[PDB]
This record gives sequence, structure tokens and C-alpha cells, in this order.
Amino acid sequence: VKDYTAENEKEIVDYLAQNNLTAQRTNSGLYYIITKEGSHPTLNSNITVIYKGYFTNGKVFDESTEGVSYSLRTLIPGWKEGIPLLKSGGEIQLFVPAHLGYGSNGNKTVPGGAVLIFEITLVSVN
Amino acid sequence: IQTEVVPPYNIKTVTFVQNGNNVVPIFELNSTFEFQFDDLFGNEANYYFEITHCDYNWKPSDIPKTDYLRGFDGQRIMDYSNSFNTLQVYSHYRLPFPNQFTTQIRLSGNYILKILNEDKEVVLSRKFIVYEEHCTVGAQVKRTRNLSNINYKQNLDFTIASNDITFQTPTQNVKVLLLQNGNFNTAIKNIPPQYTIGNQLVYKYDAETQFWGGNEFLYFENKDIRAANNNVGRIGSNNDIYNAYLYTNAARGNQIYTNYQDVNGNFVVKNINGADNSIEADYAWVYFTLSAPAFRMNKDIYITGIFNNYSLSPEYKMDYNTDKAVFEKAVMIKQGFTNYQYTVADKKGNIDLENAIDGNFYQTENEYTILVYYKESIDRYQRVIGKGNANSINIVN
Amino acid sequence: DLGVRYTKQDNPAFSPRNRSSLTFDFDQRISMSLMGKIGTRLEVNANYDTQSTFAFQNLFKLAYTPSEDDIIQKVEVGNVSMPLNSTLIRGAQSLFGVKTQLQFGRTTITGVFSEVQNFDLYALDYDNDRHFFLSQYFRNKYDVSLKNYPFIDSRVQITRLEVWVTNKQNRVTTTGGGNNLRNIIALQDLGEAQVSGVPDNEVVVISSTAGFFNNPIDSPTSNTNNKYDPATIGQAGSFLNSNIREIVTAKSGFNNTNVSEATDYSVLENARKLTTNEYTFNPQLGYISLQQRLANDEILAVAFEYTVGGKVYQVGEFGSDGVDATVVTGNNSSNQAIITQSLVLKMLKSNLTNVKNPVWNLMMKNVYQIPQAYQIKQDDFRLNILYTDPSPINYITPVQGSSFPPNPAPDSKVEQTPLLNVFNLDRLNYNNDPQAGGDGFFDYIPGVTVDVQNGRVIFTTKEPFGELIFNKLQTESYNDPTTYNANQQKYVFRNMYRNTQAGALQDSDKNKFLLRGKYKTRRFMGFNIEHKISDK
Amino acid sequence: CPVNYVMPPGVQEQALAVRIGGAGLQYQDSRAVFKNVSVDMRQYKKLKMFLHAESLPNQPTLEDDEMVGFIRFGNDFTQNFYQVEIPLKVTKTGGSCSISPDLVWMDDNSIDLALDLLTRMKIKAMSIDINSSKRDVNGIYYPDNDPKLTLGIKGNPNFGLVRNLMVGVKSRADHKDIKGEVWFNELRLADLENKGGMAAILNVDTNMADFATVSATGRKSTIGFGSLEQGANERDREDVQQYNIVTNLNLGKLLPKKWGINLPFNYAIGEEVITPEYDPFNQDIKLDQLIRETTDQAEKDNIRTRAIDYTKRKSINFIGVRKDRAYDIENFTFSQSYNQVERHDYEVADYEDEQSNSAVNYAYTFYLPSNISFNTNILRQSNRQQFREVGLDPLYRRNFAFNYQYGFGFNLTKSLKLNYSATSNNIVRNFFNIWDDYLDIGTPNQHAQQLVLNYDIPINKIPIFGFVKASYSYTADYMWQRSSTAFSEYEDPNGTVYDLGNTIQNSNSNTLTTTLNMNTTSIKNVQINYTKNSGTVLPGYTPSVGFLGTSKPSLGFVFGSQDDVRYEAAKRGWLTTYQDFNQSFTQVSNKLLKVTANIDLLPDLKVDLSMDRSYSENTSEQYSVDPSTNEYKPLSPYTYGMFSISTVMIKTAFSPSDETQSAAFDDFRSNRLIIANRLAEGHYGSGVAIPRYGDANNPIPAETDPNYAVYTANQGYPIGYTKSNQAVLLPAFLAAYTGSDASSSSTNIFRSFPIPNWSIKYNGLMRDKFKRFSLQHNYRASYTINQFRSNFDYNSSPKVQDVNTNFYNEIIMSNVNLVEQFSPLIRMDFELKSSLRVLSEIKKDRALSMSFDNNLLTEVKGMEYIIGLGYRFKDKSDINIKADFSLRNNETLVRYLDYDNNQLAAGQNIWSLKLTADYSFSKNLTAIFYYDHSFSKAVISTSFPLTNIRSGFTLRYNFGN
Repeated sequence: VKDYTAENEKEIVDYLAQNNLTAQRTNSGLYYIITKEGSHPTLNSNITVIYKGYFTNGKVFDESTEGVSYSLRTLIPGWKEGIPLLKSGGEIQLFVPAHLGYGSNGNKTVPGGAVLIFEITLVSVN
Repeated sequence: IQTEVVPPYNIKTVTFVQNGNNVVPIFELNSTFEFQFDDLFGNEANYYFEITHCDYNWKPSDIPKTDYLRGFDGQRIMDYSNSFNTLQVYSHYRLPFPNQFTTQIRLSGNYILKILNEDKEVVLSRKFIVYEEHCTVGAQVKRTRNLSNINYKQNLDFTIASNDITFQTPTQNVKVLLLQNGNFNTAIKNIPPQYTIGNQLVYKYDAETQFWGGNEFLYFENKDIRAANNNVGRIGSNNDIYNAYLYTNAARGNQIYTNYQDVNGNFVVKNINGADNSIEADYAWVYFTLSAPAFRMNKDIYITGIFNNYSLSPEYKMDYNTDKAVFEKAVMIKQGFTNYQYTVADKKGNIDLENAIDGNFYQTENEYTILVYYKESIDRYQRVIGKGNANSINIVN
Repeated sequence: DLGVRYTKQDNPAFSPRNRSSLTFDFDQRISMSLMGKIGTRLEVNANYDTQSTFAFQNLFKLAYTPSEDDIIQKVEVGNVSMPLNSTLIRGAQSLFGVKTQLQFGRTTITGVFSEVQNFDLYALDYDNDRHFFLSQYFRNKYDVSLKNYPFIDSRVQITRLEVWVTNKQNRVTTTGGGNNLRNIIALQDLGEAQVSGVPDNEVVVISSTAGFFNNPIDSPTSNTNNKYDPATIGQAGSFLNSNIREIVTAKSGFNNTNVSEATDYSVLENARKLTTNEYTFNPQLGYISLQQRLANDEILAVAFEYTVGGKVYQVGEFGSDGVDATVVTGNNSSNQAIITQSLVLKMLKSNLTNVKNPVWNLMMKNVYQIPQAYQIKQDDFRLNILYTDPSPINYITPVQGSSFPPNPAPDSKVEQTPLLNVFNLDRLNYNNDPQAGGDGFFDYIPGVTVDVQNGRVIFTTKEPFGELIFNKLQTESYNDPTTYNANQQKYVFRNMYRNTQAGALQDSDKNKFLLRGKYKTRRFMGFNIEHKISDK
Repeated sequence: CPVNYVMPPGVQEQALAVRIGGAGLQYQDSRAVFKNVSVDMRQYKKLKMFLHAESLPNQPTLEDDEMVGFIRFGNDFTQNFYQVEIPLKVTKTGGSCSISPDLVWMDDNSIDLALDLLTRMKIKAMSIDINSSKRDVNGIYYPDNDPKLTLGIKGNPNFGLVRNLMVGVKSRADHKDIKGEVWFNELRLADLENKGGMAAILNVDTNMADFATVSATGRKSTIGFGSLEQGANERDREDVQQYNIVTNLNLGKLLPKKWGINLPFNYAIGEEVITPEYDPFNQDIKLDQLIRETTDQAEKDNIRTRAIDYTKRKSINFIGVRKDRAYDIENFTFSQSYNQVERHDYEVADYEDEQSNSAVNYAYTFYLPSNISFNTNILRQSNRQQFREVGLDPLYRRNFAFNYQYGFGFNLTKSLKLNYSATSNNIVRNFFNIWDDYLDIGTPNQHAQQLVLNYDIPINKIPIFGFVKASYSYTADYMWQRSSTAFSEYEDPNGTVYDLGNTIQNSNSNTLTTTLNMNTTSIKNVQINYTKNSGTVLPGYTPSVGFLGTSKPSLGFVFGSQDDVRYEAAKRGWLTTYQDFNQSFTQVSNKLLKVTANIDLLPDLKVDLSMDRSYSENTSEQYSVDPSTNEYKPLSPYTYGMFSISTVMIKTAFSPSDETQSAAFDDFRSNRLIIANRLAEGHYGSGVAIPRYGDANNPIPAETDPNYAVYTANQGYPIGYTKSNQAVLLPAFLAAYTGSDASSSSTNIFRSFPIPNWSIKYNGLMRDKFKRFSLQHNYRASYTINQFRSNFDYNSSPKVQDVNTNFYNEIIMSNVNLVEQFSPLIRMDFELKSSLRVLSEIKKDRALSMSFDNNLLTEVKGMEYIIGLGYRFKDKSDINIKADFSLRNNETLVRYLDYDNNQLAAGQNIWSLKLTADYSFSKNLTAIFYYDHSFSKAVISTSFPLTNIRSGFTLRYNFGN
């Protein structure tokens, strides 16, 4: 049993301060820098993203340099709480905690408990 | 270390049943089989078994037994049934070899099973062979050359043409074992090839590979004990298990061959009135009898078949009865069709096939077996790379 | 013994008279025997038993022994067994009769009175529907890739493969592979993006292909290659409807209103899942080789997952990847709303065997089983393709003026080569390395041209006798015999790879490409004189 | 109506009814009918059948011609055939319509057609009259213009391959649309021809005083010999002239006695000349009818030379050539031989290979190595084959080689046996004569290391550890294939020429078998096994093996040591740089255990245990090396394999499970929320307020939502873990059917600790009336996962939450099994004072098998009750009673989980009561008494419950006693 909630928010704070960025948050614990908006993908629409999932240190663990399409419920919770914000064309990051990401168990390529920074580019919605 | 067989006293009817009926110990590399034997006590004793790889001459090869097995050796025989509803109470033991403990036997070649009894003491031990298939032993009996020893000899000629095992030094590697019916005592072994005309060996001469013909096996079928079936007249029950008296046999060497078929030693444990013949057959003292007035030597006539390993213990030695001038001895034997024969022995182990009390007629129906051992000089044991069976209903003179 | 019986079933189909068959029986058990000699010369011997363990016990031996009058040796009956010292004249060797032996001065006169293999297959009896290409991509790619046998010009690996067949034997045997049987809505276009070769009518069965390919013109098989993508049932534009998860209403779930239950989708309700002992696949070229048979209208649906390098494609929906069996809503037995999904798959057999549709094409009609072969091994297996129009010769002859190709390629060469080097079935030296002409022997690559377990000489083209010879004699369209070279009109046997085996048998005029191989109330009366000229 | 069918005249059955419709036939327009047979009509002399013809009723009357019941047969329908034919004359119908058979199956409409008359017209037309004014229209060549049935041959068809029997009807009326009802009947063959035989089996065997052993043979059979019992279809069809001269010289005795060389010089010649009965071209003709013609003596050379299967061997050899003795001592064994052969047949026209050979052997056999070995031999094959022109290029087929072994043997210490043996196989390539360059060592084609080192693990040396004889073993391997030139210089159609090949293997055998013979509570043995195995395959390995082995990847790699040598190998640069590479790095592994005890608690019983835990992974992966970085890339790996541990689930093994209520299964239906709440704690942190399916933030959709069912059902579970998630219920399945509760048990998938599975066997109850008492008991179980996998979806992508609602699982699987079975539960046999020899087993067994494919487990039952009995007694009245009683039972319940729909799917309730009462009356006449009896109840509604009984006496009378 693990409770990586406060620690992850602390890495969010000191990373988003080292980086001069300033992201807002939610009641669940996300952090994101909305950068644009195409002009809302809800929990029954498809998507088309060009993200890059890299840790807080800088190392990356997954890319989508060519467009992909998910159902937006299959995604992890952080997407579903940040990605419905922007429309088709915009862009956003996500400073996902470990509970809104791959949990405190973690899969391969992601240690159990670690901030997961994404840089999403929602091409289109279906 | 020429480890050899060891005959028991209580245990009787030791065999290697495969696919139902009994067989000779020569087995294929993955063929299943059993070691059904029967203790003559209600004591549900504990018989721990073992297995040992062995060389050509039966010296235990120096392989580690984790290599020619996968499992265990010393673990008591789980499966055994008691003699159900019979006069001679006995415990029928039985063990399949691809069983729980030794889940397979993973190397061809000789072997020796041991049935050491509850401490370490070997009650008995039988030899078998697990032959692998890489050669094509093309054999055929054929009458000899020498006109004197031609009416009572069966030359054996064959080749070994394998297209799988390129022989390195066939004169020194490829040793061969020849078995007359299933017997291991009269094998004509340690024979070098004559020719080696290519990749295939060829054995052709009539000096070594020449078995005595030997007449046909006698039999008796006491399916039901109190019957009067095949040559078992005067069956008498007296304060014991039944007694099956056999008609006095006669020496057949001084006579002409008469077509008289048998199954070459094998017995068939069986009864009428029985569901499972194994645990429901009944032992019965059978009184054998030989009337051989021409036989006069200083050797002992032993009774012999497949039921007793062709053994020569003192519990099968015929006995001259001067009151009738007729050999005779009782031998407890399970029911069913049972073959046998009177084999003279020298005094200890020498059989003296010639001058046998039955005959040596060249035309008798024997089933010769040929096992082709082999040992590359990088291997750690003598393989068995193919057997070729060829019986004498084809004596191609 | 007096036998009683009371055998009776309890099916109500029997009348009131077939109840309790109470037959009797009175089996006789005669078992007589006698023994002993009479007069000191002969020994009577008789033994008859109405059922003996072994047959050879019933005998009536009777032998006279004229003790030392050396003109007769013996006279027997019961079993004769004439002397076996011939190697050529072995006749009556064991049977009832009379045998006598007379011994003059070394002239005994014993008398008697008593009672690897090969194969020849053909271009037409090849192997019925138990060899299927997994998809219409692996079928268009089977000949382009085997241009150089050991090096298969692909990248594919069929990692997981689940095969589903109509559950005809309703049997709950939870021993082989448990009891995992579900529904199926096995489609005929589940995947199969349009290929660069054959037109769309030989790849897709949809009436109008306009609008559902969502990929380039060569992208390999995957759920997402066309808008039957079970990944998206419903949401965006997919033709499926989410009523196409339920077997009860599969028809009203296609959103295009042209589909029929025979030519565009089959439906099963408890289709088995063939355990890994009933099918064997080639996970480099993509074809199932299920060890059973078909043609009793048994649907054959498969969903698999291969990996072209670093990408993982999937051409269906697995058990533990797709919708679960039932989703029941409500606590009460009078309140529940049980729902059963169906696990959309890819069809391969399609009960109504329609030769027009492409699923007929997926049947791999080029795997010829050796008749009653098993574990056929090299060094003892000489395959050879012949052509018995004049006689079983092994090369092709022009039709009085034909020039099969003018200036043939280095390996087409239909001039005088054996048929092996003609059918692209021999190109490898004994070390299995290329060579222009050919080693002169069937190549025997256990993964490409042989199924070593049980026969199945697999040729190295989709339809060898049909279109391999056509192109290799081509100089022009293979899809019509009204434009042939008149050389490729006597050899191109095209009406087999466009029609069944039973049908298209009236065309047994071009069925002359057999292929050899060498895998792995009476009385006797005789006698014999054995004269014994001085020793040796 | 028109003519009543009647059997043919001379027959002791039915017939065709080829019946032309109303439109009629043209002057030459014929219909037909065909089947496929493989008849061999070469032994027989006449093909004779019947025919028949009416006029079709209410149609124009047919005349006695313009109808021919033509037969076709041969290889085909319009290219090869043998038309017999006949002018059918109608039977006179229009009357009683019940004509006798002799007028129905006429003789005028009947065929005999002596077959040897067909070969006549074949000879008259084979290679004659080809496509010029004789072959009438269809190239059929009805014999006319030069010397009953009007025979015909089209393409020189064959006998024996006589397939495609066509039996049609052809009109020959000038201006008429004929319409008939022709019939066909018995199409048998006439008498078959016989012949005599021959033989000669000369043999010669000599011995020139132990020096030469020439043993020759030779046999000259003839056509049709066989034997007595051989009929006229099994005798023989070929003239064979074998003989084999096989000589041993000795060539070491004529050398001086002291030297002791053993040059054997075997020798062997032999050949066959098989002349077939029928020539191997135009099979239906015999050689004689061609060779007994003088058509052309230059063509009689073609014939009687293309029909002889000549083949002679003519071998040489010097196999065993040593010196007797009586390092640094020539104890070799040289050898050399080359065989030959030259074959003719119908079509090979030439054939010969002379497979030369050599040899050499060292085999010395001495802390230093006890043995040494070595041996090479150049296996120089060859071949040639022409073909009959009707001549072609001979297919030069050369095969050469070279190879060798090493072998060491060792006795490094007492109880240590390091072995070793390499090998090789390298291809000579100089292409000519097989006796050309004969010492050249071609490039390596293969190379196989090997190493074996046993070890006794001396632990007896320590004082107290005299009860263990823990052994050990190890057998590394290695192997280097050449990846034939189709790979090595593959050329991308860009033009470039890549290199890719030379795969490599490994292996291991880590065995160690302790025994722990307890002779130092109450235990006598704890025997143990542990046999790991493994092996990789690293295709794309460029470099080679020089000689005497190779340590190129890493010297550990060539002796097992399966650390990843596929990273540095890509770094070193000897790994294939192609980047569309087919083959895939693989691995394997296996494990085992058998921890069998022999616990002995009481003085005469003995219990004993077992422990089994198998395992195997078969991980593989495609890869590719980066050009710039020169680094490795595992492209989409995966794994799969088996599993089985010997568990114990006897806790929930006697509860009721009878298709209406079961305690354990209700626990399993319950645990799927306890474990969902458990293993969501691990996923969602303990400070996260684990989300659900009905809570506020995670609402339930509208009814017309594509996922409305999984939220209405499946109400309060965590968002990731539904009640069908294979981790919410697999550990639930284990916790249920073991008795071990959840909330304290593991949530794992693999369990690395077996459990004994005792086999108690009590015997010491003997301590007087019981002549022998006993007991017994067994127990077996498992957790056999038939196969698992690794989900390609649980990779790294922002994608959890599968198709319905579950989280992707790392280890896919299907059909877990629990196979808890009692062998005889309380079986006790015993024998009273006289005899009451009761025996009674209670076998019993379940087999749970949950299928994660559809989420509905199954089940099985048992309880095959048995009760023997018997009273063998013998005074002299011999009483004998052999009674018993059986029983069986099965079920195959298919229990749904979410709602109670456990519906049975099989079953049996058989029980028998057979018994006998053998009572030998006084001494000779016995009287047995059968009472076989058995129901077979209906467990399902499709069984038809049987019941069948026997009875009856037998009264033997053993006459001669």
C-alpha cells in the first residue's frame, strides 16, 4: 500500500518552479499548461494526439509523433480531466500524478509513483 | 561389475507386461511397460525399486543417474493388489515405468531393475534393454553350411544399414547381441562385422552366429484348476492348493520333428470364472515329469520357460526317481497357458545347448532378435541403435 | 449354461413391445481330449476345446513309428508342414493333412497331403478445405515473398492465433482446453485493406467499397484497415452499430443495409475454440493447417495478432481482449436484463460455399498430402513432378509452333528443365543455397515446402498449376481463357483455382500433372526327394 | 412401363438408365456419363459387358441402329481413350412389356472386346496417322481404309491407369433426333492369362584359411513366378538377375607377424537387370509384342535398352586399418572407401555417384584427462543424372564435406567429471573429379560445442552431513549454423547487398538431486530434484568459427551463461545490420521440483508427500540494430509458457456442490469485491479515495449509452477492476476453491511453493481373526495453467481500461485448472479367519476449470464406490462366492458467476451388482451362478436409462479326473 499523493504534487511544484511555467490544477491533482485551442472531446469521442510522455527529469517513455486515435475512456484519468478542455487543434501539457497515471504499482517503463508529463496536440475529434 | 539377475524365493511370476500380454524385456525408447510380480504373502510389504544403466558386458556405466532418468529410484511401489478370493494368498505388485517417480527413461541401452525389499536388500533384479531406432537390421534365419551340423542348427545372417548413424570404427564400436527367443543366457554376443561394404555392416559367416535349433516348447493350460484340460490329467486337491499332474513327457531328441506350435516360452496368466486374471488366478503345484531313458550324464535337467526368467535355481532342478526311472519335480505356477522346456545345465551356469534332452531340429520356429549396440568415442555409454527381429519360419537355406 | 437377459432402454420412442428384451441362450462348452499310445508304435493325440486361449491347441495328432524298419520313418496327421528347405518351394507349411517319410539308402521321400512405398497424386486431388490463408493479405503475399525460399521476404510473426469452429459436438469436456465457447459474428471483411494487386472485388465483399478503407493502398491486415473496426463499434463512422454485438439482432447492426447472412457475415452461438492440437499454423507466412476437415458447412472464424517488426496488428477480437460474455443487470431473478455479446471475428469458411466471394479464395489449394504419410523424413523422399500427356515424362513440349517464352528469364526457363525447376519447386543445392538450374531434387525445406509431421508437400505459389505456369509461359490475361497463347491454353489449369474439387471435374482434361515419390476349398499334394550322395 | 427390368441372361441387381430427352440427338451429337476408377485391365483378355435399348414411350420408334453405347476409358475424355462401341438394336417393345431376359439383354447388343485386340490397333496407330485424314474428326481414328465394335484410340491411352470410364450414347441417324432409353450392365473382365516361372539362387562361400572370405550370390527370376498360394495377380512381373560378390581379404597377415597391421580390404560388386513385363512407355503393350517386331532395328535398340533397370554398385573400402600394440604412439584407426553405382531405368538414362570417404581416429583413453578423442573424414559425395530425351543436360549434383570431434573426459577431483566434446561440419567447395583436391577444408557450415560436468557436492566430509548425497549436473551446448547464401548476400532491390545469418543456440541442464537419507523426528527420505533448462537463438550473428571452437560472443555464452550477449554483440558490431530482419531472438526456461518425503509416524504405517512446481517461458522478440548508434532494439517482445504447482484444496473438498447450492462457489461469487477492493489499494494510492462505478465523479450513463450495462451491473467496484477482470476473480477463484480466505491470501498469479499432497497408507492394524487388515489413501491436486502469454496492450501507452471496463493485464491467460482428485479415499481391504475378503475403494475427484474466455467455470465429480466380497473355501465340497458392487457418478456443471444459472451438462449413475456362486458339488460337477446387473440412470434428459441383467447356471463335468 502506497500513498504517493503529496510527494508527486511536490515534484510538480518544484519542477513547475524550476521551469518558469505556471500551470493551474484541479480538485484531483492535475497540472497543465493550456497553450492553444483549435475550435470538446468528451468521454465518448475519439481523439488524435501527437503527445510525448516524458518524466520530470527529461527522459521520455512514449511518443506518438504520428497521429493516433483513442476512445478517451480507455485513456488514463489525467487525460480525461485535462484533454476535454481543449478543442480540435489546440495543445496542452499534463503533470499527471501517480494516482491519475499508472498508479502506485506502475507498469514497465514507468516506476511505481512518478509524475508523468505529457505534451498533447489534439489534432481532431471523432 | 557384472551385475546379474538374482532369483527370489517368495516372489514369483516376475514379468514385463507391455500392452497387455507378457513380453521379453526388449523395449522401445518411449514404450510404456510394467514389472508385474507377485509376492506369496498377505503381507502388504514395501518393495522399493531401482534402475541402473549398464554397459554391453553389464558393467554399470559411469553416467550419473540424473542423466538416464528424470525422477527417482528408491520409492516404494505404490500400486499393488491382493489375491482376491483364491486359495494361495498373494500380493500382486505392479509398477508402470513412465510413472509418478521416474517419469521416463531417457537413454537407450541396457538396464537393470532392482526390487530391494524395504531396507536395501535386492530381492531380485531383471535386465531389459531400451533400444533406439537408427539402424535397419535386416536379418533372416538360414540353414548352416556344414553338412554335419545342418539338420540341427540355424545360422543367422543379416546387415546393419543405417542412414542416420555414420559408423566411426564399426569393427570396434558396433557390438551386437543375438537372442534366440527372448533368452539372455544363450545370447551369441561380442561379434565383429565381416565386411563393412560401405556405410552398412554385413554379418554373414556360420561360425559364431549359429544357434542350436532346439525343439518346440511344451505347454499346459489349466484355465480352470479342477479341469482335465491340455495334458494335465489327474488334478488332485489335497489339504493344500490344487495339484496339477502332467503327463510324463518323453525325450524327443531320438525322434523326428513333428509340427507342434507354441508361443516361444511366453505364458498367459488366465482363468475362467475370473474378472481380472492377474489378482484372481490361483497358484497350483504342478508336478512335472520327464521320461528320458537315453539321457545319462552328470548334468542336471532344469525346468525353464519365460515364467521363471529361464532361470536355473535349485527350485527347478528335475530329480531322478528310481522307482520309475523318471525325472520329476513340483513347481508352483500361476494358472493359464504356460510354456516350458527341459534345459540341461552343466553344473553351475553352462547350459550345453547341444545334447539337450528335447532336440535341436533346424526347422523349429524360433524368433531371433538382434540388438545393435554402439559407442562413439565421445559418448559416455553404449547406445542401442536398432533391433531387427527375424524368426525361423523363413529358413532360407 | 442357460443365459438370461433383461436389456431395456427407457426411450419413449420405443413401442410397448420393444421393452425388456428378455432373450435366452444355451451356450455349449464341449472340451474333450485324449492322450496316449497304443501298440507301442503309434501315439494317439487329440485335443479339442470349444474356446481355447490360442488357436493352435485344437489338434488331432496321430503318428505311426515303424520303430526300426528303415523304409518308413513316420506317418502323421493333424499337421503336415512339408519340409522347408527350398527358399523357393515353400508351400503347405502348417495345416491339416497327412505326411509320410520313407528312408531308402539316403533318399528320404517325405510326402505331403493336406488342405518404402510410392505415391501418384495429381493437380486436382490436392487437399480439401483444411488449409486456409489467414487473410486476403497473406494470400496476395504468399508468392511475392517466397521468391528465395529460406529467406522469406516478409517481416510477419503470427504471435497469437485463436480458431473458432461451429460447435457440432455439444460436449462439456473441461480437460483439453477447458470449456471456453462463446458467440461469434465472424465477418468477411474484418481487416483487409485494399491491396495493390487484385481489384477490390477479390478483396472485399462489400457492395460499395467507397468510403471505408481509411488507409493507404497496401497497409497490412488489422482491425483498423476498414470501417468494420471492432475497436470502434459505433462511435465515429464505423459501419457496425453496437447491435452487432448481440447474436439476436446481428442483422440490424451494419448501418449500410446491404449485408446478407451468407456472403458478408456468419453467426455462431457456441462456437468452439480449437485447442492447439487441432490446428498448426505457419507463423511466418500466415496460413492455418487445421488437423481436421470441413465441407459439412462448418464456419471457421479466426482472430490473430501478428507483429510486422515493431508494430502489433490484430485481425479480430480475442477472448481476453474483447467484450465479456454476459452483463446481467438486476438483483432479482425476475428483474435481470441478461445481455450476451458476440466477439466479432474474421470468417474463413462461410457455410454457403459460394465460389464468387473472396473467402473461397482463402482456402489454400496448393498443399498436397502424401497418401497415408507420417513423419516423412529427408534422405528417403524423392518427389518428382511429371506430365503424362504422352506418357510420364518430366518436361514440357511446345504445341507445334510455340516458343514458351522468347528469351526467358534466368529462372523461368520453360524450355527443357524438369517440372521441379519449372514450378519454382527446385532452386537449391543440397546445402540449401541458390543455384541457377537446380540440384535436380525436391528441395525439402521443412518450413516452406514440406510439413514434415505428416506429408503435405506445400508448393511455393498460391495456385501453382494455374497461374505459375501461365506467367511462366506468358508472353495475355490470366482471368480469361479467351486470350491465351495457345501454349498456355493446353497447360494452364485455371478452372481448379476458380471452382471446387468435386465440381470442375468435367475439366479432367488438364489433370495430367501427377507427381511421383518414394517416401517412408483347396488341397495340396507334394513330396520331396533328398538324395544324399557321399558327404558334402 | 416400356420394358420390365430383368437380370441379364447368364447372371445369378441394377444398371444404368441413360435416357435421352425429347429434343433428341443430332447425327453425331452424343451424351455420356463417367466415373473415376483405377482399374488395371492388363491381366485380363476380354472386357465384356451387356447393353440394352428401348424406344422412349410416346416418342418416335427407334430403329435397330443409330444408337451406339460407346465406352471410353484411358487417361482422359478427349485426349486419351479406347472407345469400344456397338450398333444398338432396340428390343421389340410395344406389347406385354414383360419380355424374358434373353430377349432383353440381347447378344447382338453385347460387347466382348478381347483386350489384346486393342493393343493391336494401338500399335497400328501409335506414332502413325497423326492428325492427317485418318483420325476422323475428334482425332479418334476409327480404324478404316486399311486392316463388330468399331474400336478407336485417340491419344494412345493406357491400361492399369484405366480411369475415367465414360459410358455414353451416340447417334448415327442421318435425319433424325433419336430418343432412347439405353441400359448398361455387368462390365466385368474375361479370363486372365497365366504363365510359368523360373529361379536360381546359386551361392558360394569360401575361406582361404582365415585370409579371404569371398561370399557370392546371384538369382535369376522370370516373369510371373511368385509361389503356390500366389494367384495370377501376385506372382511377379519382372525379370531380375541379381548377384553380389563380397570379398574380404586381410592384407595384414601376409605382412610379417611382428608388425601387426590389419588392412582389411573389403570388396563388393553386384547389379540387377530388371526387365519389366510391359515396357515403360505405352504401358498396355508388352515388350515382346514390340521386341517380337522388326519395325526398326535402330528402334529395337531404343526398345530393349530403355526397359532395363540396370544398376551396379562395385564398392571399395579399407575401413579398419590399425596396428596392434602388444600420446606419442600411433594408436590411430585409419579408414577409406568409395562406393559407386550406375543405374538405368525407363527414364533416368544415366546415373552414377561415387561417394568417397576417409577417416582417422585417436581415442587415447589414458588429475589429467582420462580420455582424448579425435576423428575426421572427408565425405565426398557426387552424382550425375541425364534423362530420356523421349539426352538432356546431366544434373551435376556434387556434395563434399569435412568434420571432426574433440572430446576430453576429466577427473578434476574425486567426484568431479568435467567433460567436453566439440564437433564441426564445413563444406568443401571447389566447383571435375571427386578425386580432385581431397584435403581442402571448406568454410565452416556448422559447429557444436558441448560441456558436461557432474559433481557429487562432497557434504559427507562435514560430520553431521552424512545423510545427504546431493549431486549436481550441468550440460552447456552451442551451435553455429551457416545461413546458406540465400541469406548471406541478400540484395535489397535498391541494389545493396546485406549480410545476415549464422544463428547460434545454447542450452543448460542444471540438475541437483539431494536425498537427505535421515539416519542421523520421524522421516526417512526427502528426495529433491531441480532441473532448470534454457537456451537462446541469436540470428543475425555475422562472424564465424575459425577452428577448435569459438569464444566470440563471450566465453560464458559458449557454456550456457545466458546473460544478454545481444547488447554488446550489437555494440561490437558483429550483429546483422539489416533493419527489416525476419528472425527473432528467443529464449526458453524450465523448472521442476519433486520434494518427496517418506514420513513414518506410527510403527507400521507410512505417509509420504510430494512437491511439484513446473514452469516454462518461451520469450522471443524481433529486433534491429541502429546504424548510427550501433545499438540494439528489441522490437515487441513477448512470452508464453506453462505452469503447475501441487497444491492442496482439501478444505473445500467435501462441501456440497450439487447444481443447486455450493458453499465454495458462493464464496467465489463473493470474493470478487474483496479482491477488487484489495488490489485497487495497490493501484490507486491509499490517499486517493478509490473511484467506483456509481459514485458522483464517475456517474452511470444514460440507458442508450454503449457502456450502460457495465455500470448498471457491476455497481460499486473500483473503476479499473470489474467483476470479470481476470485479476479480480483469478485470485478469488483460488481463495474460494482452497478454503483459504481472501483478505489474508495472495492476489498473485504464480505461486512458488508446492504443498505435499500426502499418500497415507496404514498397515499396522494387525495387532487375530483378521488374517490381514489394511487401509490406504491418496491425494493429488494442481494449479495447472495450460498456457499464459503477455498482453501486447499492457505496454507503455496512455491506454489502460480495456474494451469493456477492465485494466489491461500483463499476463493474459485462459483456462486455469484445479484438478483435485482423491485416489482411493478410504480404501480398506481385509480377510477374515476363513474368508470375508472385503475390499472397498471410494475414489473421488473434482476438476475445476475456469475459462477466462467467457467467464464461466466448470466442474466434475466422482465417488466411484466399490465393494468386493468373497468366500473362497475348499475342504471335498469347494464353495466359492465372488460378489461385489460398484457405483459411479459424474457431473459437468457450467456455473455462471453473475447470476445463478448453473446448468448441468453431463452425468452418469451406473452401478453393477455382479456376483458368482461357484460351488463344485463333490469333485467334478460345479455350478456357477451369474447375476450381472446394472442400471445406468439418467443424469441428463438424453441418456435413456438402461438396465440389463444376466443370470444362469453352468454345470461343468470334468470327465477325466
